Amino acid sequence: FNLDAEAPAVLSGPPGSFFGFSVEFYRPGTDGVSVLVGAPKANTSQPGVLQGGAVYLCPWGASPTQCTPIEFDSKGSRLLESSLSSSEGEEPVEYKSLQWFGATVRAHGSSILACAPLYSWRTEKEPLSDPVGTCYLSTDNFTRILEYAPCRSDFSWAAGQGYCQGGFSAEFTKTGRVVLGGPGSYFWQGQILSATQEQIAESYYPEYLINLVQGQLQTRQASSIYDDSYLGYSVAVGEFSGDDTEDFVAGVPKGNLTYGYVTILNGSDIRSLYNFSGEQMASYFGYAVAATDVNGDGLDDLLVGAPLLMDRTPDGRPQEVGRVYVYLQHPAGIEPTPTLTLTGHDEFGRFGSSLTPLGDLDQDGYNDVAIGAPFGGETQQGVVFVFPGGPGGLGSKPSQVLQPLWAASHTPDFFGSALRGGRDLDGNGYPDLIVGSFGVDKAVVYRGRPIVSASASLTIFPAMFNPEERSCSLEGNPVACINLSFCLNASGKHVADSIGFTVELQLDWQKQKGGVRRALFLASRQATLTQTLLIQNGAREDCREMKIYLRNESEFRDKLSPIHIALNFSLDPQAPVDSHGLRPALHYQSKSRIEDKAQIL
Amino acid sequence: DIVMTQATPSIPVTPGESVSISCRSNKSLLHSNGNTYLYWFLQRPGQSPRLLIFRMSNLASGVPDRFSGSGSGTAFTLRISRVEAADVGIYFCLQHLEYPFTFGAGTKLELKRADAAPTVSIFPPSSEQLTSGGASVVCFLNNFYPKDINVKWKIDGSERQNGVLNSWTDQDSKDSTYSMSSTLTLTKDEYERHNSYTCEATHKTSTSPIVKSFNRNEC
Amino acid sequence: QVHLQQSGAELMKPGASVKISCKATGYTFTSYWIEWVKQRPGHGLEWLGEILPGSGYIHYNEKFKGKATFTTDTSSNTAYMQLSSLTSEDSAVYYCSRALALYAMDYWGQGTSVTVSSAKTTPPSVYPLAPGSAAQTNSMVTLGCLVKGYFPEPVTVTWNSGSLSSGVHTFPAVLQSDLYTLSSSVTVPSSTWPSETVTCNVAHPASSTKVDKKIVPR
Amino acid sequence: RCLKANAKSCGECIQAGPNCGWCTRCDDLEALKKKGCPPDDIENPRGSKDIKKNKNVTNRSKGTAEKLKPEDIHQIQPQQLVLRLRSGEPQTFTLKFKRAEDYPIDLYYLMDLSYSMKDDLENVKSLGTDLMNEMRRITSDFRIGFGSFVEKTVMPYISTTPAKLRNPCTSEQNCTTPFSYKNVLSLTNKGEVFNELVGKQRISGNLDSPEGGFDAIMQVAVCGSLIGWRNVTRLLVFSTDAGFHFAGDGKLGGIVLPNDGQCHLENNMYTMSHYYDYPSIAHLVQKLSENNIQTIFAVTEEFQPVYKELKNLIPKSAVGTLSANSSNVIQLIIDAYNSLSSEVILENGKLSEGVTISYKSYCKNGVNGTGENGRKCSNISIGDEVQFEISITSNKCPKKDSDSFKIRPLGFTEEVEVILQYICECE
Ligand SMILES: *[C@@H]1O[C@H](CO)[C@@H](O[C@@H]2O[C@H](CO)[C@@H](O[C@@H]3O[C@H](CO[C@H]4O[C@H](CO)[C@@H](O)[C@H](O[C@H]5O[C@H](CO)[C@@H](O)[C@H](O)[C@@H]5O)[C@@H]4O)[C@@H](O)[C@H](O[C@H]4O[C@H](CO)[C@@H](O)[C@H](O)[C@@H]4O)[C@@H]3O)[C@H](O)[C@H]2NC(C)=O)[C@H](O)[C@H]1NC(C)=O
Ligand SMILES: *[C@@H]1O[C@H](CO)[C@@H](O[C@@H]2O[C@H](CO)[C@@H](O)[C@H](O)[C@H]2NC(C)=O)[C@H](O)[C@H]1NC(C)=O
Ligand SMILES: *[C@@H]1O[C@H](CO)[C@@H](O)[C@H](O)[C@H]1NC(C)=O
Ligand SMILES: *[C@@H]1O[C@H](CO)[C@@H](O)[C@H](O)[C@H]1NC(C)=O
Ligand SMILES: *[C@@H]1O[C@H](CO)[C@@H](O)[C@H](O)[C@H]1NC(C)=O
Ligand SMILES: *[C@@H]1O[C@H](CO)[C@@H](O)[C@H](O)[C@H]1NC(C)=O
Ligand SMILES: *[C@@H]1O[C@H](CO)[C@@H](O)[C@H](O)[C@H]1NC(C)=O
Ligand SMILES: *[C@@H]1O[C@H](CO)[C@@H](O)[C@H](O)[C@H]1NC(C)=O
Ligand SMILES: [Ca+2]
Ligand SMILES: [Ca+2]
Ligand SMILES: [Ca+2]
Ligand SMILES: [Ca+2]
Ligand SMILES: [Ca+2]
Ligand SMILES: [Ca+2]
Ligand SMILES: [Mg+2]
Repeated sequence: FNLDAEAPAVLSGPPGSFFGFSVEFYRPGTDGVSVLVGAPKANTSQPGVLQGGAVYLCPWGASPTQCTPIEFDSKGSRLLESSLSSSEGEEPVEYKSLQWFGATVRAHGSSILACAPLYSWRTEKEPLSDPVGTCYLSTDNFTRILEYAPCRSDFSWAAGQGYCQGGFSAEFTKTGRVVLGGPGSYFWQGQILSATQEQIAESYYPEYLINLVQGQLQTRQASSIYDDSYLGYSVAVGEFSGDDTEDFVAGVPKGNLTYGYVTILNGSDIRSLYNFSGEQMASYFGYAVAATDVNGDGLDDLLVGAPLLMDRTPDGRPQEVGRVYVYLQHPAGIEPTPTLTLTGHDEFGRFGSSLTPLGDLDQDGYNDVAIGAPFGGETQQGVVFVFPGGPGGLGSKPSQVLQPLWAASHTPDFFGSALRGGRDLDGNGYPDLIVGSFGVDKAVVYRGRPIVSASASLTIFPAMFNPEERSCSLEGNPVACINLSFCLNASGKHVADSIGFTVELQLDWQKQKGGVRRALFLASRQATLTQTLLIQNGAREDCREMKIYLRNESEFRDKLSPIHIALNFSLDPQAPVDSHGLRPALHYQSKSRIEDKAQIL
Repeated sequence: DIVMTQATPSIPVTPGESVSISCRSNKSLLHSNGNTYLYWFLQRPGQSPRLLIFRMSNLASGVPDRFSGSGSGTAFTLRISRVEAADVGIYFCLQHLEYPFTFGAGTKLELKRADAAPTVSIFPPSSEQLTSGGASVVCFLNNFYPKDINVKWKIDGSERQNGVLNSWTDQDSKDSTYSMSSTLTLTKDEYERHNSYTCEATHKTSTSPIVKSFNRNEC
Repeated sequence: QVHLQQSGAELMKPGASVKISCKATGYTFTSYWIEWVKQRPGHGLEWLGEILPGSGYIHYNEKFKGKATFTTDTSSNTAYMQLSSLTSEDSAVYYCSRALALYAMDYWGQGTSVTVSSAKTTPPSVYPLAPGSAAQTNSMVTLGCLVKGYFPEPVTVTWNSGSLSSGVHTFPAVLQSDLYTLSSSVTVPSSTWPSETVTCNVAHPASSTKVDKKIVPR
Repeated sequence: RCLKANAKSCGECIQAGPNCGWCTRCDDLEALKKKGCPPDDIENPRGSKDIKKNKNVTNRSKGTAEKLKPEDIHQIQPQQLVLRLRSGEPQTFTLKFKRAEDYPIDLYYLMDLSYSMKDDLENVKSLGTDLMNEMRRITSDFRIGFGSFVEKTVMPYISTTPAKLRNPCTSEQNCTTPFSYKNVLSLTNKGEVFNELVGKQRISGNLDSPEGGFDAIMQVAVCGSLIGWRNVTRLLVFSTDAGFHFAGDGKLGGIVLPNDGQCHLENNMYTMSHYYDYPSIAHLVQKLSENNIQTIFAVTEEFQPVYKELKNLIPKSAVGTLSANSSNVIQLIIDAYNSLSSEVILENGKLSEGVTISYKSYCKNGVNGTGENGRKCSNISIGDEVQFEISITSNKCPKKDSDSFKIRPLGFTEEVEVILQYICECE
C-alpha cells in the first residue's frame, strides 16, 4: 500500500524491442545498485544478427543517458568448421537472429545470467534447426563471460534435447547456483538443468559447441506417456526439504492430461519430492511459480499461478479470470491441497500470470506478494496486485493496486507481465518493485515509502452545552464554553525522529452546509482550527487543550440538533525529503478522522 | 386428388441388365422447399413394402447404391443398376405432398429367361369326388416362360367357359419359370352327360395349341 | 431396433366390425405419425389415414370417413384402427407404418389380413389326381391333389411327409363360392410310381384336420 | 432479520425485505399487522408478471403433409416478457420448450491433416454424398463444408530447415508444406463438390504432437460470411488423432499476444498464426457459444480421456470415438447429433448487479432439475415438451431503467426477451 504509485521511475528502451520482458535487481558487491532489463527483440551490432536481443543496465542514481546495453556477446554467428570452405562453405553453425536473448534475466551478487530461449543451432552433423536455447553468465562484475547451454549436446532432435529451449525460465539459488528451465526436452517432456558457477567455468570451452558440464544436475528422460508436459515452463527456488540446500520449484503446465502440475525437486540431487495437481483442464497451472515465506513462521510457502482458469459468474456465465494457489509449508511437510486461492475479477486479464515475492513491504513482520494480470483494468492495459502477508497466511484482499499512468496505445501494453521485488534500491529499509511493460517498451520502478502510523483521540470534558451557565467571556458578554482536547500517538521506524502532522478541527461540521455555525473557538471566534504539530517517533500521547464556546444568541434558530465536532489529520505535505525525495505515508489501517458530539437540554 | 400413373404393369429383365421404372404425377411434387416429395417402395413377394427412395433422389438405409432415383417435377424414374433376384417385386411410387397420399398401381419386375413350353397334364374327377355329387377336371401347366398363357376348355369338341377356375403361381426363384392350374368344375350329373374333356393351352412357344384330353368312356 | 408388431389374421362376417392393433417399440411412440395403408389384391396400396399418438390429431382419407376410426394408447405404445360395416370391399391386408413430414414410412408392420365372408369353418375335401392315361413330356410323371370346399386359409400341402419337395407346385387358393379351393402337383420320375408310394399330406389347422391321400393308378 | 436495527424514511423501508411494514416500526409482517394498524393505509406495491409476446409452441396439428417453414417453427415460449420486480420478492415464470421435428442443418467438417490422417483423408474422399444422404433423414435442408488444419508455422512447433520447411516428412512421404488453417469449402449443398475438392487436398505433417486446431476452430467460429453459416443449427465436426495446443503454448514460439477472436482469412488461409497465441479453452467457450456452434469432437480412442474433459468444459459439445482409418465418422456424427439434439441447456445473458436468477427444470419421467441442473433437460425426443421454472430476485434498486437480458437454449437463435422494471418510488 506504500509503493509510490504517484510518481514512480519510468525506464524505457527502444521502440519494438520488448524492453521490460524480464526485470532484475543488480548489486555488484555491495550497493552499486542498478536495474537490469531484458529486451529480447532489440537490435544489436553483432555481425549479421537480426534482432539478437539485448539486456540493459540501468544504474540507479540520476543520470543523463538512462540504460546502456551490456555486451555479453558482441560477436555474430560462429561458423561450421567441418566445411569452412572445402567446396562450398559459408555455413553458420548457430542462429542468433531472433533468438530472444534477454527473455529471462537473473542476478546473484556480481554474477548475472541472461538467456535466449529461441537460440538455435545447425548441428555439426546432419543439418537441423534445434532451438536448444542458451544462457550467458558474466562473473565478478563482468570480468569474465561464460556461455552456458546444457541442452546443446550429443542428443540432437525433438527426441533428445534438440528442442529443449533451456533458459525459458531460470533462477539463481542463495549460493549462486544456476537453475534452468527447458520446456522442450525429450518431445516436450520438459527438463530442469542445474550446475554451480564454478562447474560452468571449469567446463566452458567455446572452441567447441558441446561443453559437457561435469557434475551437472538433470531431470531424466521418461517414457513417452509424458511427452508434451512442458516441465520447466517456470522455476522458483526455496527450502522444502529438511536441509539447507535450496530446492527447485518447476511448472509442468501441460503435465497431467493438461490439468497442470507443479513439482518440487531435491536441491542436492534432482529428485521428485512433491507434486501438486491443477484443478481444471487447460487452466495453465504452473505458468508462473514463486516461493516465499508468507506467514512469518520461517518456512517457505509455495505460490502457483494458473492464469487461464475459467469460473462461473453467480449468474452462471463462464469467464476466463485466472487463479493463484497458495500451498503452505508446515513442520510435517507441505499440504497437498491449497490453503488459499485468489481469483481475478477482470475477464481475460491473466491473473495468475506473474508472481514475485516482495519481502516485508510494509515492514510489519510478514512477507508480502505481488501478482500481475497483464490484461486487467478498464482498458486492458494490465494490473499488479499487492497482497499482504499475515499470521494466518496470505491476506485474501489486496493492499494496493498498481496500474500504468499512461494512456492506451494501439498495441496491448502487457503491464505487469514481468515482476521482480524483495530488494532495496534506495536508502530506506523498505523493499521495492520493478514491473515490466514490454508492450510499450517500458519498465517501471516503484519504491516503498516509509510508514508512519498514528492514532488520535478527541474528548469533550463538559459534553453538555449549558446554555444559561456561562463560565467564561470574550468581548463582554459571558458565553457558555466547553473544553476541546485531542491527543496524538505516531510511530514508524526508518523515519525522522520528529514527524510533522497537520490537524483540522471543525465545529458543527454538518451545519456548515451554507447554514449557521453554532459553536466557535474562543481564540479566533470561528468554527475551524487547522494547526501544525511536531510529534516524536515513540513518544507520549501529545495533547492540546482549547476552548469552544456556544453562541451568545437567543438569535440562532436550531436549538434541538446536537453540535457535531470533527477532527481530521494528515502528515504535513511539506519539509519532508530525507534519504531520497520520498515522503512518508500514513498506515492505511489507522483512523485519520474522528467524530464527536456536544448537546443541549 | 393427385394421380400417380405407373404406365408399365411389369418389366421382364435379364439379370445383370439395368432398368428404369417410371412414375408420373398430374401435379408437381416440387415444394417451395426445393424438396420434391416422391417416395419409392419395393414389395418382395409375401413381405411388407420397404422404403427405397425418399424425397425423389435420396436412398433409404440398407438400400444398395445400385438403386438411384431422379425426376422432373412431375415425371420420375427409379433406376436399378444390376438387377438381382432380390430386386424382384412390385415397385410403388408414393406422393407425400397432398392429402390423401397416393400410390401408383405398382410396376412388377421379373427376370427374363429362355422361352419355355409348358408341361401340360389333365386329370379326371376321382371316385371320392363323384361319390359326393361333384366333378372336377384339373389341368396343370407347369414350368413355362413367358408369363402370358391362355387356356380354353372344350367339352365334346366345343369351347365352354362357365365352370372354370384358374390359379397362377409367382415366378419361381430357383428357375424363373411360371406354372398355372386350370380347374373345370361341374355337377356329377352334368359331367356324365358328356364324353370328352380337353384343355387347350395356347402359349407363345408354338403356333398350334398344346392339347391334352380325357375321354370318360375310354378303356 | 425399431419395430411395428401388428395383430394376427382375422375372420369376419359381412356387416360386423373389427379392431386391428399395431404395437411400436424401439423409438418414442409420440414422436411419429402412424400411417394406415390398405392392400387389396388388384388395387395395390391405399392410404387410409394418420394419427399422432400423444395428441388428438388425425388426418383421414375422406373415402374412408365413417369406415375407419383411429385411436392410440400411449401407455402401451399401440395404435388401433377400427373397420366397421364390413363388406367384400374391406377384405384386404392392412399395414401400419411410421412417418414424419420429412421422412415417410421407413419401418412397416408385418400386415393384418381382414377377410369378410359369411362362411363358417369347414375342413378341406382332399381328392386324388391320378392320370387318365400314361402320358408324359419327359420320363417324368405328374400327380396331384385337389383340396376344396374349405375355410379359412391357410392349408399346407407336402408330399410323403416332406421326403419329396423338389418339383412340387401348390397354387394360390381361390374362392369356390364362399369356400376355398386349391390344387397341388408333383412331378416324379417314371420308375418311382406306382412302384413307390406317393401321398399328399394336407393339414387344415383352423379345424385340426390331417387327411392323407395315397394316389393309386386309374 | 428485519426485527433489529433498521429504520429510515419512505423509499427505504420499502427496500429492506419482504416483511418490513410502515403505516402512513420497519420490523415484521405478522408483528406490525399483529398490532394496531389499519390494512388501509399500509404500503405494499408488490411485483407482477406480464406476458407481452407469446406465440404458441408449434404443434403438429396440420399433419405430415405440412412441410413447415423454418421461420414458422417455434420451439420456445414465451418470447417477450416484462417482469416488475420488488426487492426480496422473487418473480418466477415458466418457459416451455418443444423440440421440432425438422430444422435446417449447417455442418462444417474440420480435420487434422498431419501425416497420421493420410489413411483418414483417403476415406473422406466419398464422405460428401454418403453424409448428405444420411443427414437428410434428419433434415430437409442440409449444407456441408470442409476445412483443414495442421500447425503454427513457426519455431519450435514445425521444424524450420529449408528441406522440412517444404517437406516436413521423410523422403518417400510426400507431405505438403505445413499450414495453420485452410478453408477448403465454405458451406454448400453440393455434396459432390465436397467429394472432388476434398480428394484434391494433399496430406501434411509437423513436429510436436499436439496440433493447432484451436487456431482453426476460432476462425471457423468467427469468419461468418466466409464460411457461410446461416442462422440455423450449426455443427462443427472437429476430427483428429492428437491433443491440442492452447493459450500459453505460444510463448515457446515467441508468440505472446493473445488470440483476438477476429477473422484473419486471406485466400481462405488463416494468416496470423505467427502473430496470435492459440486461444484458451475459455475463449472458445465464449466465441463458440456466441456463434451457436455445436461441436462434435471426433477423436481416436487414445485421446478420449482428454477430449471427454474438453467436452465437459465446452457447453453444447459432444465426443465420440473415431477409427484410425476414419471409416466410422457418419455413425459418429449421427450419434453425436442425436444426443446433442435430445438435450436442451438454458443460458441467460449479463444481469445487472442486484439481480440473481434461479432455474428449475421439469423433464420427462418426472425427472426434475435443481440448481445448475435446473437449466438442463435431456431425453427430449422429437415433439417432446419440457418446462422451466425461471426464478429472479433482487437486493436493492440499482438502474431506474430496464434490462433486456435474453434467456436462450444453447445452439438456438430463438430467445426469450425478459424486461426488468424495478419498483423504487413510494405510493
Ligand atoms: C511427481 O510426478 C511425476 C510425474 O508423474 C512423477 O515422476 C514419474 O514417476 C514415475 C514413477 O517413478 C516414473 O516412471 C518410472 O521411472 C523409473 C526410472 O526410470 C529410469 O531409471 C531406470 C532404472 O535405472 C531405467 O531403466 C529407465 O530407463 C528406461 O526408460 C527410459 C525412458 O522410458 C528409456 O529411455 C530407456 O530405454 C529404459 O527403457 C529410466 O532411465 C523406472 O524404473 C520405472 O520403471 C518401472 O515401470 C516400468 C514400466 O511401467 C517397468 O519396466 C520397470 O520394471 C519398473 O517397474 C518407471 O518407468 C516417471 O518416469 C517419472 N518422471 C517423470 C518426469 O515423468 C513423480 O514420481 C512424482 N513425484 C512424487 C514425489 O510423487
Ligand atoms: C417433478 O415435478 C413434477 C411436477 O411438479 C412432479 O409430479 C407431480 O407430483 C405431485 C405430488 O406427487 C402430484 O400431485 C402432481 O400431480 C404431479 N404433477 C405432474 C405435472 O406430473 C414429480 O413428482 C417431480 N419429480 C419427482 C422425482 O418427485
Ligand atoms: C531492427 O533492424 C531491422 C533491420 O535493420 C529492422 O527491420 C527492424 O525494424 C529493427 N527492429 C527493432 C526492434 O529495432
Ligand atoms: C563494475 O563494473 C562497472 C563497469 O561496467 C563499473 O562502473 C563499476 O565500478 C564496477 N563495480 C564494482 C563494484 O566493481
Ligand atoms: C535430498 O537428497 C539427499 C541425497 O542425495 C538426501 O540426503 C536428502 O534426504 C534428500 N532430501 C529429502 C527431503 O529426501
Ligand atoms: C490428474 O488429474 C486427474 C483429474 O483431476 C486426477 O484425478 C489425477 O489424480 C491426477 N493425477 C495426478 C498424478 O495428480
Ligand atoms: C481534512 O479533510 C478535508 C477533506 O474534506 C481536507 O481538505 C483537509 O486537507 C483535511 N485536513 C487535514 C489536516 O487532514
Ligand atoms: C442472424 O441473426 C442475427 C441477430 O439478428 C443477425 O444480426 C445476423 O445478421 C443474422 N445472420 C445471418 C447470416 O443471417
Ligand atoms: Ca533442500
Ligand atoms: Ca510459512
Ligand atoms: Ca508485510
Ligand atoms: Ca526502498
Ligand atoms: Ca503439432
Ligand atoms: Ca489414421
Ligand atoms: Mg499429427
